[PDB]
Order: sequence, then C-alpha cells, then structure tokens
Amino acid sequence: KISALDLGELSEPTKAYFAKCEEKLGLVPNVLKAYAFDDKKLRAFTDIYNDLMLGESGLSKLDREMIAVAVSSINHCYYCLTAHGAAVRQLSGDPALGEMLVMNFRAADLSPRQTAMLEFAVKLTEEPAKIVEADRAALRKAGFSDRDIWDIASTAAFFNMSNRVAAAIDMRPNDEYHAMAR
Amino acid sequence: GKISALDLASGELSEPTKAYFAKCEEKLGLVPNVLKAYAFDDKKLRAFTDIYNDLMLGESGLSKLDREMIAVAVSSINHCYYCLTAHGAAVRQLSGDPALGEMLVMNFRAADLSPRQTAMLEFAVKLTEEPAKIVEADRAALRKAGFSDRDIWDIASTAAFFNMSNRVAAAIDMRPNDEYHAMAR
Amino acid sequence: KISALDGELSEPTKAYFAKCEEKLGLVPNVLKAYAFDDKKLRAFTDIYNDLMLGESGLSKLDREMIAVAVSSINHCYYCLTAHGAAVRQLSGDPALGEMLVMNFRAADLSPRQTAMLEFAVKLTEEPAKIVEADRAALRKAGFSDRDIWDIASTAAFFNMSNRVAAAIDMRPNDEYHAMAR
Amino acid sequence: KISALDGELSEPTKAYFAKCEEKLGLVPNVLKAYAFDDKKLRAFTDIYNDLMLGESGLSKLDREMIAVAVSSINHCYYCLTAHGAAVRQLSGDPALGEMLVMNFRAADLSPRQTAMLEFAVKLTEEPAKIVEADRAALRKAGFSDRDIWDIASTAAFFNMSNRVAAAIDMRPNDEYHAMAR
Amino acid sequence: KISALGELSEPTKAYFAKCEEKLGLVPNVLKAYAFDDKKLRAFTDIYNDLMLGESGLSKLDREMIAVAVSSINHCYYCLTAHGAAVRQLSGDPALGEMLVMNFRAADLSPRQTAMLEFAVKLTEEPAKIVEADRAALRKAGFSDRDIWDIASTAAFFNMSNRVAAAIDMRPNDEYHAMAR
Amino acid sequence: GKISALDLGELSEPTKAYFAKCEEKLGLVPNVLKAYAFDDKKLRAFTDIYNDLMLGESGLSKLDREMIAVAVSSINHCYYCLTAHGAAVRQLSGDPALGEMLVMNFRAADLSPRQTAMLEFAVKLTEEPAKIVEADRAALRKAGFSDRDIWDIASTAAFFNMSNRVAAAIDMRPNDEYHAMAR
Repeated sequence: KISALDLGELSEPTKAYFAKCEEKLGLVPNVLKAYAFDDKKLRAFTDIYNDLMLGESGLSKLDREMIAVAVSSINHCYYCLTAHGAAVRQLSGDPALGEMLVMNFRAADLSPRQTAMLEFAVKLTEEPAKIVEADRAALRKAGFSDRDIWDIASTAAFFNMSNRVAAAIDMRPNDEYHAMAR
Repeated sequence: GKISALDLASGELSEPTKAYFAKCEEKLGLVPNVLKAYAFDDKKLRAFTDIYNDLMLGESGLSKLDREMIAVAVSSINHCYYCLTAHGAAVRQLSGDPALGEMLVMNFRAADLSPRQTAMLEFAVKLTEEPAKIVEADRAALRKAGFSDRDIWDIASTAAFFNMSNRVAAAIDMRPNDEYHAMAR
Repeated sequence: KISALDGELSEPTKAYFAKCEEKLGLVPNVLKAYAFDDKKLRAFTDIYNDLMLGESGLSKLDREMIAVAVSSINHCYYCLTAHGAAVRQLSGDPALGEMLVMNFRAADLSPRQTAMLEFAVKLTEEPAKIVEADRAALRKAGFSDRDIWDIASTAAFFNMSNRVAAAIDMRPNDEYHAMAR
Repeated sequence: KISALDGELSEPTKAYFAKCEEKLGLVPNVLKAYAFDDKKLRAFTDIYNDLMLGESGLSKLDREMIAVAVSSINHCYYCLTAHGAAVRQLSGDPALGEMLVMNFRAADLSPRQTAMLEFAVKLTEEPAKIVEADRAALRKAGFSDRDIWDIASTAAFFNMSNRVAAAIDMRPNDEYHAMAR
Repeated sequence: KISALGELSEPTKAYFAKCEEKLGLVPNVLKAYAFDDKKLRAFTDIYNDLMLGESGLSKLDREMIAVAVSSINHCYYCLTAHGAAVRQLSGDPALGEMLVMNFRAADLSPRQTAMLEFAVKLTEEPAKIVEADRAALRKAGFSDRDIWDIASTAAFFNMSNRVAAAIDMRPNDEYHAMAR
Repeated sequence: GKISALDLGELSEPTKAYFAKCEEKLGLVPNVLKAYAFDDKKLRAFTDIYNDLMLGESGLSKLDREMIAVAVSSINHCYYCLTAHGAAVRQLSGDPALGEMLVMNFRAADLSPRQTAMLEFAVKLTEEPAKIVEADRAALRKAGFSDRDIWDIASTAAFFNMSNRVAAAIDMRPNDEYHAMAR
C-alpha cells in the first residue's frame, strides 16, 4: 500500500519518468506513485519540488533538506522524516546528523547560520500568525540575503503542505529509505 | 506599493509575463499581488499558476466554492491577511452572499452549512491544527459525509496548499490587492 | 433568530430601543438578547457604555481596536462583525477594519498602538503568564497606570463578550456587514 | 498593596466599605481597586451581585464552583483565593474547595455538576469551538435554556475577572487563606 | 480509596508505624506502592534522596519546585501533599497557596524566580530547552549540580503527577488542614 | 564526546566493574549510567528502578514497554531517548522500520487494537495529564488490559516523562553506537 486511499494504467510519459527514477535511484519514490492517477497533478508536483529543492539558491541542497526534516519533525510526518532524513544522511555523509534533525535539531551543535534558519522554520511551522519583522531581522543578522529568506520561507512553507498531504492520506515511504546512508 | 516586506530587486518582466498579466488585468481587472511576487522567475510563476489552477479550478467533486471555503477556513485559523482578503472576496463572489464570506473569515461554525460542508471543514481544521493526529477515523468520517477517496484527496490537497500559502505570505508580509476589500459586498 | 436559546418588552426597554433606532439606524442584537431581564440589560449597557464610550486615556478607536484584536483571537462572529464595523466607521478606513479582524500585525500601527494590542493578545491567550515586564512595556510605550487599567479592562471585557456570544450563538445585525466599506 | 498599579474615597464608597467590613469581616480588595471611580465600582458590584446572588436555577454553590474551575484553568491567584474560600464556606467541605482549585475532575460531582463544569472548561479554553452539541449536552443533563444562559454568563464573567486580576496583579485579602479550613 | 485502580508485610507494617509517629499519617502514596515491598523501597529511596539529601537547594526550594510543577499539571495529590510541605517548611500559609495557584503572584527573589521559570519551561516545553536556559540559571546564582538538582526535582514531579493522574491517587485528608 | 552540557570524574571500583559487565552484555556502557556515576547511591537507585520497570515481570512485554518509551520520547523530542530506546525497539522487534515509525509517528505502524489503546493512553498522559478521567481507564480495559497492566502502562509513560526531562535539561548525549545498531 502506498496510502490509505483508493486513487487506470500509468500513462506512457509517467512510465518513461518512473523508468528514469528506477535507473537513477534504486526505486520510484512513493509520493510520485501517489500522484500518478493524474499526470497534471504529478507534473505540477514534480515542477515545484524540483524548483524548490534543486533549483538555484543561496541555500545549499542540504540546507533545504535540513529545513524539510525540522518541519517534518514538528509535524510528526512519517513519510517526510523517512525520505528526507535519508537525504540529510546522504547529502551530509553524517548518519548522526540525520537522526538529530529527525529527533531534535537543538541536539545537533549547528552553526549560528543553520540555527537561525531552523529557528525561523520552527516559528513558521508552529505559529505563522506571529511572524513579525524581528523574525526576518534575525535571519539577516545571521548573514542571509532577502532572497535567501524567500527560499527558507518557501521551503518551510512547502513542507507544511507535504506533511499534511502525507498525513491526510497515510502515505507510505519506500522501505529502502530506512537502510540508506547508515 | 510594496507587495511584501522583503527588500527584493527585480529586472524586467518577460514578454510572456507582461502578456499573461495583460490578460489577468483584462479578465479580473487586477493582477493578483501573489503573481507579482513570483514574476522575478518565470519558472516559479509558471509552477505557481499550474498548481493553483489545477487545485482551485480543475475538475473535482468539490465545487469551486467548496475549495474557496476550505481556503478561507484554513486561512482563518492561521490568521493570514493575504488569503483571508483574497479568498474571502472569492467566497462572497461565488456564493453571491457577502455574509457567508464574513462567516468563513470569522468562524465557519456560525454558518448554516450542510453536513457535507461541515465534515469537510472540520477535517481541514484538524489537518491545519494537528496534522500528527490524523487517523483512519478521520477519513472514515468524510466517507460517511459522502466523499469519495478522490474527494478526500482534493480536500486534503486544498487544505494542505493553504497551509503552505499562508506561511509564504506570513513569512514575507505579502500584501493583498487593495481592490479585494470592496468587492462583492 | 438573535440566538440559539429560548414575552413582551418593558415600556422602559421599548423606549430605549426607539432611541437606539433613532441614534443608530438599528437596535444592536445584543440588546435584544438581554431584553428578557431589564436588570441584566441595564447592567450590560452600564458596563458597555462606561468601557467603550466613557472617560479614558484611550480614544474610542483605540478601544474598538482592542475589541477586534481580542475577538480575532477568539474567532467571535458577533464581535468581529460589530466592532469591525465600528473600526471601519471611526477610522474612515475599510482596510484597517479588515486588518484588525484578520491579523493586526499587517496594519501599519504606531509603536503605542502595537504595544497596546500585544498586551491585549497576551492577556487573551495566556493571562497566567502576565508579569511586571508586560506592564513595564506599556509604560515605555507611554501609557500611564490608568491607561494600563483601561487596556486591561477593555481586553478582559471582550474575553467575556466573546464567550457569551459563542455560548449562545448570538447573531449580529445584517446591516453591520455593508457598513462603512 | 492591593495591585501593581498606582485621592480620597467618596462618601458613599466609605459608607459601603464600612458595611462590607461588618457583614464580611473585610473589604474585598477588588472593591478597593475599583474605588478610584464609583461608576466603575457600581457597575462591577451590580453585575457581580446579579450573577452570583440573583435568582437562577443554579445554586449559589454551583456558580462559585464554575468561578473556581475557570480561575483554575487561568491560574488566577485572586479568584482562586476569594472563590475557593466561597466554595469552602458554602459547601462546608474544605476538601471540595481544594479539589476545585486544583482539579475538579478529582471531586466526584453529580452528572449535572460535571455537565456544567465541562461546558465551562470548553468555553474557557476554546470558545471558537462551541457548537450546538455543547448546548445539547446541557439539556440532556437537565438544564433549561435559562440555566444555560446563567452557566455561560458565570463562566464568561470569570474569564473577564481572571484577566483584570492578572493584568494588574490584584491581590486578595490575607484573611481568605485561613477561612473555612 | 487511595485510588481508582492485600496483606502488608511485617517490615512495611513497621515502617508505617514510624511515619504514623513522625508525620501523624502514612502518606497514601506509600500505601499505593505497598503491594510490592521492593517497589516501595525503590520509591522511598529515590524520594528521600531527592527531597532530603544534600544539595545546594534547600528542602523548601525543592518543595516549591514540586508545587510549581504540580500546578501546571493540575495534580490534586501533589498540590495537596506538597502544598502542605511548603506551608510547614516556610511557616507561611499564604506562600503555599500562591505556588499552588500562581507562583508569579509570590514575591520571590530573582534566584527563586529563575528556578521556577526553568521548572515551568521543562514542564511545558521540554523539547525547547537550550544552553541559554542553563546560562540563565547560572546567572541567577545556580551551580551545575544545582541545575541537575532542579531538573531532577522538576522531572520527578512530572512523573509523580502522571502516575497520580493516571490512577486517580488520593491524598490524605489530614493534609488539607495542616499548617494553615 | 561529552556526555552532557554540565560540569559532571574518577569512578569507584565497583562502578568500573559494573561498566565492564555493561560492555560484555551491551557492547557499550550507556551514557546515562555515566551521567549518574558521580554518586554510586544515585547510580544504584536509577539502575534498580529502571530494571524493575523495563525488565521486571509484567503483563506488558519488554517491547510493549520500549514502545511506550519511544512514543513518549517522540512527543517530547528527546534526542537521548529516541536514540537509545529507538535502538531497543529495533533490537527487540528485529524490524528497523518499526523503530523508525515509533520515533516518527506510531499512528503509521501496523499495531494491534490493544497496542494502539496503550499508546493512545501514553500520549494523553504525556500531553494532557490534567484531563485523564475514568473514561481513559475504561478504554484500556475494553482493549483487554488488566488494572495491573494499566498501572504498568502508566508507570512506564510517567517514567519517560521524567527521563526525557532530565536528558533535555542537561543535554545528555546518547552513545554514537546506537545510531548504527539493528538497521
């Protein structure tokens, strides 16, 4: 079961893409399978995911994965802590960093720059109503540009969406994730 | 004047974006400020409009008004000025009922909603406040209200998207168009 | 229906409503809810009028702003409608009403206004946790101790109003929605 | 000090305090805090006496119990002290005062008293979420619509009292601590 | 009914004889563990060492932490029992009341304030403790061992509150009238 | 390679002997035992309570109890305990995935009705212990737990509410060995 919801054969272009996934990764990420009932939806998801997590940014790819895990920790999202926790381990080379981010980032002995980024993602996840100029000013003082700030917010905001889709439908992450990068 | 509290530079709009905005303006009589926020990268703008349109306007077992109701209920919980303004105006427009618009912004429990609409909005509230605690009984209750698994998917997506949207606007102090306020009163 | 709960009005109350209808273009629905007991109606109108229209270091708009911000946290349909109308009216600024109903942090308020609303928010959300630095912060913003009293009382009062309205499902007048847009 | 906030009492206020002293053994400090404006003092005592002492399908103990349960959620030192002593005095059971102050769920109340308190808790913690089902639970426990009003009103009022007290750090009289032990 | 969930051993009978003579009652919490003498011993040892052992915190400091924590958690048993201890140790019936109710009304020193504010945050939001929180305790006049002792006292009452809560453990009637 | 953020020395010979028995049985000395080793009386009292509760006779299996520990630790975001007891769930279940699920969100795990009722009670005792009523015990009994089970469930949940708070307060650090174990 990739989820608790019941939704056709895959379209030719999704089979093409999934082939690519299986060639590059060992596997087709289950989130893509969840979306595959509707190619418009699949394509719009992959378009945003890739721009946000892989696009050009002052944040590294690992920065963004660390934001994704921090937010997914607060929300207790099993799919995302699994998939993106594997990504932190893999991108960092540090199996322990992935566990700490999954459990409590305050445990991690992060740099000031990384702390500031994650503390903002925390407030944005927990109490969006309360974000004020002082919260932006804290990121600037940490050395982030305003476009960096856009990218931190966008990433944190995105995972607030991803967590809730996954929770809503009980989406299951690939079993291969668990053993990777340990 | 500023559409957000970030201090962004920007170059010219691409000719495709100028055209696209010419049509927003021709149609809606405004270019929604969120679109202007994403115009620094046509890549992002296209991503945004694709997801928004499929979500809010594509085929669904949810009417367009149901989805604007989910948008506003979620935005009410998170106290999102951008979204309450913009989707509040959409609810008043689509229903033809300015008071309904106001109830959803303030407290949807004050509106005389069908059991179906209540079940939908109560799921959205739980997904907004405590996504860790969603269980099969939550989905079971939507099914008792008549929703298909594809509908549950659309409710969850709509509610999810607004949790993202509210956070992007909150994080950067995004400013809704002044014109929304007076519409459909 | 003015509420979810179930004879004739008194002559004093029938005449009180004649006047409201003259001065305002309507009888506020809260007055009709209390109308089953004139003792209770008089008590309410006495506290309401002293708090909102009486003497204070706060302007009447300052107090309507506090009312809306508290009602916003509590999601009170009656009070957001009624006092939102009042902010639109007193300020001449339809957008300001909406900001206060939705999120006051979007509004471009003075430091004094901001200080006043942040206190009303803490008193609404965690009154257990008020400490002397909450009072010290009002003083820095320039509030006397009597202004602090008035802010506290205005905020406390809509914590009661929000809860009566919510309990009984009290309905605001339709005309409020169209007003001052 | 009776609060953390900074002339003479009026003649009628001095006479009223002399009478309190005789009838109660003390002048309630809340009355002293209001004594800077007799209008406000009056408004306070009118609403208080009507709510707490006026005719209702709720006993006087029922209403003090609501008061203390609200104050306990809000951690109001003034009200837990003053109304806790009221519960102890009216019930003649010091243990019951304690339970209500600490956690009413330990008390072993009737199904009626538990229905009433569960509604006051919800109204206190999440007024945004009150629905018809909540009023329907009161009816099923035997309350008339007018009791529902009185229950709501009592709980609403103490959400205002708790906040005025907390905002200004209002201090209860020392004598309450030893009362009815 | 000490709770909402028989024969005592001879030692446990002896031990209850000394509490009786020393305290004027047998704390109900002891009666609730006395179905197993080794769980009773385990409890008494940890309890005694915690509240009565050598520490840079006073016995009263520790009893105040117990009450502030119990107040946040609304624990009838521990508010009653440790409220009594605070009244008795301090000599001040009002102080016990203030901590049961709201310690911010209490007029404590900056050192006592820092202590209870840390115990509060640990009770409410243990996920968010940080070095700045420990640096604020040092600033208020606490050692590293005093931080361990505060944390352990606060942590223990977070367990006690939850066992009492879970089984509806009832405090002794006699606590209520004491040191008033 | 610090066991905590506090200024915490020279172990007694009995304590060193016990730690060798730890290496022999566990492959490591739990850092929690090192934290307590400044005083053997405290170390002794901790080991006594811990072992009775986690290993002593009980209607709950050892795994049942490690699951209550991880579920509580998950709510409180306790890095020490999620690490140490996450590893114990993986080791006792032989199912790496189950350890992850309980650390992340137990509602994802394919638990029996009975197991779910247990964790649901652990959750409420963790989040809102003021609100525990007879109806919460009744639901455990409907799930088929005895009252001695209810007590053990409550004691286990309670205990980790303390353990998490001591760990968080002093920044106690779990052994790096835990992270690779039973994967």
